[PDB]
Amino acid sequence: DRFFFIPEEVHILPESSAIMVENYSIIGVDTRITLNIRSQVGGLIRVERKKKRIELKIFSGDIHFPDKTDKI
Amino acid sequence: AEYKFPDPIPEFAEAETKKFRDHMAKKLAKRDLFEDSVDEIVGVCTEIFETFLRNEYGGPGTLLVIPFIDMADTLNERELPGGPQAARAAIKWAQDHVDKDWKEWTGTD
Repeated sequence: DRFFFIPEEVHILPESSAIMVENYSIIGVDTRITLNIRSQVGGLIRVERKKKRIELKIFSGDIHFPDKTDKI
Repeated sequence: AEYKFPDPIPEFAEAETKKFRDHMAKKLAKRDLFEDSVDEIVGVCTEIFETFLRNEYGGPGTLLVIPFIDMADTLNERELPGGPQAARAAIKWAQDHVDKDWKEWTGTD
């Protein structure tokens, strides 16, 4: 009686594409990803490159930092 | 070819830092977690934040999170309280004012 849905803008790109956004960087709304694709939602950027394809994922969330006494 | 971001603006770096300095100093004075360490924590963050603006920041897409981690680690190294808290505030204000002010200053959209 309960379901969940994380919003994650997942992009699949060829290895020959050009990436305008750096890894582990924060972007906003309507931030350009490639020359013909623009990000719908902003946030953290994580990119993983495979043998033949480049996988770019856009993560939207609140960034927090660890503390000395935090037990994460 | 590879993209070339616009060069940093020292005039905007001074203008943004002074507005940055005023906003956060009033903010952390309302929290008791800092007590009498208001000025020193303010002073530490001002120089580091200004350093990023003059050197590495060049507009949209350059809001690196690395400088925000620099204040968080440095304050705990200096034993100043609210290490994570001060960096949390600084990254929050930069996400509402720095992005908008650069476009207005440069005349770009």
